[PDB]
Amino acid sequence: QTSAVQQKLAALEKSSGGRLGVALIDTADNTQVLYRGDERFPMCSTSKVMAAAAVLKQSETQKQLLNQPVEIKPADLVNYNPIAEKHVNGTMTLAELSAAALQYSDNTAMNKLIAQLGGPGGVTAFARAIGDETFRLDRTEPTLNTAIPGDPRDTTTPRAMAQTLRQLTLGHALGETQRAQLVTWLKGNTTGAASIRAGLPTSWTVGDKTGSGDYGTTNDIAVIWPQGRAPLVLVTYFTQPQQNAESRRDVLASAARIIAEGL
Ligand SMILES: O=C(Nc1cccc(-c2nn[nH]n2)c1)c1cc(C(F)(F)F)cc2[nH]cnc12
Ligand SMILES: O=C(Nc1cccc(-c2nn[nH]n2)c1)c1cc(C(F)(F)F)cc2[nH]cnc12
Repeated sequence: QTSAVQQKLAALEKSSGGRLGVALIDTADNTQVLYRGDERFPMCSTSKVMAAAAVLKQSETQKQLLNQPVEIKPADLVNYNPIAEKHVNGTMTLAELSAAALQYSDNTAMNKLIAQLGGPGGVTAFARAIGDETFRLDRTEPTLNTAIPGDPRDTTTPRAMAQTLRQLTLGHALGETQRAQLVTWLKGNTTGAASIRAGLPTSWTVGDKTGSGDYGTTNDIAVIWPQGRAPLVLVTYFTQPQQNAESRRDVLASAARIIAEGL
C-alpha cells in the first residue's frame, strides 16, 4: 500500500529532484512509517552516533575509559576540526572526543573514535552486536562522505538506522548511564536547528545528529519527545544526482513536518 503520508513524501521528493529516505518509529505504539525505508543511503556524519555509542559500550567495562587521553598531532587534523585543532600537540579525552564528534560534528574527533574501535570495521562490529545487520562503516573521515550513488560503502537504510537509534537512546543496547550520556550529547547538538527540528512544533524536544557530503547529501537522525506523546525516532536521508549539488536541510524539515502532520 501507499499511505497519505507516503504520497506527500513522494511529492516532496519529486519537487526536490533528489532521493529521499524516511523512517519513523512511534513509541506510542511501535508503529513505523517508511519512505524508501529499505534503500541504502550514505550516512555521512550520522555515522558518528554509532562510533560514539560503540565507545560508550566499551566504557561499560572500563570506568576510566572516557577519561583516557588521546594525542592529537598536527597530522591528525583533517577537513573540519573546530574542537580538535585547539588541542593539537595536546590531548583530548574520549568523552571530549565523543562530545566534539556529536555536538560539533568534528571529523578529527570521529577519527579518534574509529581508531579506538580498531578501524571502521570495529564500528560495524558494534552495530552487528546490537542487532543492526545493515549498517556498514568502511572508511575514515573525510572520505566516508564521498556519497557516490550506487556505492555501498558507508551506507545504511532508514529502517535500520531508526531501529538502532531507538535501541541506543530509548532501549537497552547501552547501559543506563551510557544511554543517558548519549541522550545528553544528542540533546546538546549545535548543528540541528535547520533540519528535522525545523519541521516540528517548537514545544517538542529534539536530540539529533546531522550529516552532509558530496552529491548534496543532507541527513539527520533524531530522537524526539513530543508535547503530550511518547518519544519518536525519525531518520531523514537525502541525496542528489549531481556531485556538486547544494545541501538541502529544508527538505529534511519538510519531511519531518509531513511526518508530524500524519501522526
Ligand atoms: O562543515 C560542513 N561541511 C564541510 C566540511 C568540510 C569540508 C566540506 C567539503 N569538502 N568538499 N566540499 N565540501 C564540507 C557542514 C555542512 C553543512 C551543510 F549545510 F549541511 F552542508 C552543515 C554543517 N553543520 C556543521 N558543519 C556543516
Ligand atoms: O567531510 C565532509 N563534510 C562534513 C564534514 C564535517 C561535518 C559535516 C556535517 N555535519 N553535519 N552536517 N554536515 C560534513 C565532506 C567530505 C567530502 C569528501 F570528499 F568525501 F572528503 C566531500 C564533501 N562534500 C560535502 N561535504 C563533504
